[PDB]
Amino acid sequence: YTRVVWCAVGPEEQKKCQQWSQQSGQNVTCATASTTDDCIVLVLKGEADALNLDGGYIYTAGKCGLVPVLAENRKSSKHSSLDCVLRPTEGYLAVAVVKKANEGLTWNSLKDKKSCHTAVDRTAGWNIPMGLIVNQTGSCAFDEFFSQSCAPGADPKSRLCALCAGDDQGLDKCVPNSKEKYYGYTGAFRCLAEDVGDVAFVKNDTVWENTNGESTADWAKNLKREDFRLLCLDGTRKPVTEAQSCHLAVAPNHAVVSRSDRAAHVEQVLLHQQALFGKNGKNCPDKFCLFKSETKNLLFNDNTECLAKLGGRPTYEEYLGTEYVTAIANLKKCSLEACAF
Ligand SMILES: *[C@@H]1O[C@H](CO)[C@@H](O[C@@H]2O[C@H](CO)[C@@H](O[C@H]3O[C@H](CO)[C@@H](O)[C@H](O)[C@@H]3O)[C@H](O)[C@H]2NC(C)=O)[C@H](O)[C@H]1NC(C)=O
Ligand SMILES: *[C@@H]1O[C@H](CO)[C@@H](O[C@@H]2O[C@H](CO)[C@@H](O[C@H]3O[C@H](CO)[C@@H](O)[C@H](O)[C@@H]3O)[C@H](O)[C@H]2NC(C)=O)[C@H](O)[C@H]1NC(C)=O
Ligand SMILES: OC[C@H]1O[C@@H](O[C@@H]2[C@H](O)[C@@H](O)[C@H](O[C@H]3[C@H](O)[C@@H](O)[C@@H](O)O[C@@H]3CO)O[C@@H]2CO)[C@H](O)[C@@H](O)[C@@H]1O
Ligand SMILES: *[C@@H]1O[C@H](CO)[C@@H](O[C@@H]2O[C@H](CO)[C@@H](O)[C@H](O)[C@H]2NC(C)=O)[C@H](O)[C@H]1NC(C)=O
Ligand SMILES: [Fe+3]
Ligand SMILES: [Zn+2]
Ligand SMILES: [Zn+2]
Repeated sequence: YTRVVWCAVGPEEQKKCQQWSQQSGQNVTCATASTTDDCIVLVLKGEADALNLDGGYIYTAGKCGLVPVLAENRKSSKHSSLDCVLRPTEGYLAVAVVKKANEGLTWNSLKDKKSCHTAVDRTAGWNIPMGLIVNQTGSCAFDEFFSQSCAPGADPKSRLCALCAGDDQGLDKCVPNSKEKYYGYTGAFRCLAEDVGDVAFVKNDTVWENTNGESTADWAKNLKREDFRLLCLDGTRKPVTEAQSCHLAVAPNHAVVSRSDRAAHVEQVLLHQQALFGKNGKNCPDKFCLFKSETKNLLFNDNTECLAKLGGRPTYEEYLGTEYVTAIANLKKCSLEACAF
C-alpha cells in the first residue's frame, strides 16, 4: 500500500510535485491534470490517491464519495500550547477588496463593475460572493452582474473571462490553474492591484501576504495596505485591519481528500512527509519544503504551518458545515443530489 499518488493541477504544481517525489524517495509520486475537477476524476477512477482542495471543490469531491483526510492549519493565537497537528483549525475570512482610490464603491454599487475571482466553484472567490449576489438580486443571472470578470473556469469567450490574461504567451486564457496570470488567491489580488478589476474576491490573508514588502514579486513589491479597502455587507468600507468585522463569510480551511479505502494510508504518509518537509521539517531549509512555492500557493497554501488531524472523523458535509453546504446547493440551482461526473 505504501505509495501515494498525488494529483497536481497544471504544469507548475506538477514541477513541485516531481521535486517532492524525488525527495520522498518515491513514497509520493505524481499524477497531473489541467483542472481541479479533472484531478478529482483521476482520484475517483483510482488513478491518483489524493490532493488538497478549496472547500468549493471539497463539495464537488464529496458529492462523488471522496472524504476529508487532513486540513490546512495556518498560524493562530488560540490553543497555543497544543501541537499544530492537534490544534483545531480556525477557518479563513472571505473578503471583498477594492482600491482606496476607488472612492464610493461599496457592496451596494457592485453591479456593472469589473470583478476578479480566484476561480469558478471556489469558496471565497465564487461560492460566497456569487451566492450572496444571487440571493440579493433574486436572480440566477450572476453571469450578467459584473460588466467584465476574470473567473477562471468560465466560458473563455464570455464576459466572465474577459479580464483573464492567460500565460506568458497569452495561452490558456481563463483556465482554472496557475498558468492563468490572474488564477487563485494571488492572481485575483493581482487583478485588483493592477486595476484590471474593481473588486477582488479573496481571503484576508491574501491582502496581508502581498503588501508592505511581504511578497517581493514585481507587481506586489510596491503595494501598500492603506491603498486597499474591504467591502462590508452593510455597505460600509473598512481598512484591511478590520477583517474580523468586515468579511463575507468564514470559510472552512483547504483540506486533503481521498477515497475512503485510501484515507488511512494517505494520512499516515502525509504526517510523515510534513515531519520531513513541513514548516519545522527535518529537511525543509536544507533540501525541500512542502509548504513553500514562492507566493504561488502550489499544491498547498504557502501560509500552511501544518496539515492537522480532523477528529470526529467528519463526513464532507460535517467538515464544510451545514451552513456552507446549503449555501452552495442554493447557488447550484442556477447552473438536486448527484455526482457531477
Ligand atoms: C441564499 O438564500 C438561501 C435561501 O434563503 C439561504 O439558504 C438558507 O440558509 C439558512 C441558514 O443557513 C437555512 O436556515 C436554517 O436555519 C437553522 C440554522 O441553525 C437550521 O436549524 C434550519 O434547519 C435551517 O436549515 C435555510 O434552510 C436555507 N434555505 C434554503 C431554502 O435552503 C442561503 O444561506 C443563502 N446563501 C448565502 C450565500 O447567504
Ligand atoms: C489577516 O491575515 C493576516 C495574514 O495572515 C493576519 O496577520 C498575521 O497574524 C499572525 C497572528 O495571528 C501574526 O503573527 C505571527 O508573527 C509573530 C511574530 O511577528 C509570531 O509570534 C507568530 O507565531 C506568527 O507567526 C503574523 O505576523 C500576521 N501576518 C502578517 C504578515 O501580518 C491577520 O491576523 C488576519 N486578520 C484576521 C482578522 O484574522
Ligand atoms: O455544521 C455541522 C457540523 O459542523 C462541524 O463544524 C465544522 C467544520 O468541520 C469546520 O471546519 C468549520 O470551521 C469553520 C467554518 O469556517 C464555518 O463553519 C464557521 O462558521 O465556523 C468555523 C470557524 O469559526 O466549522 C464547522 C462548523 O461551523 C462539526 O465539526 C460537525 O461535528 C457538525 O456536524
Ligand atoms: C518512505 O516510507 C518508508 C515506509 O514508511 C519509510 O521507512 C520507514 O521509516 C520509518 C520512520 O523513520 C520507520 O518507522 C520504519 O521502520 C520504516 N519502514 C520501512 C519498512 O522502511 C521511509 O522513511 C520513507 N522515506 C521517505 C524519505 O519519505
Ligand atoms: Fe479557498
Ligand atoms: Zn462573520
Ligand atoms: Zn460525524
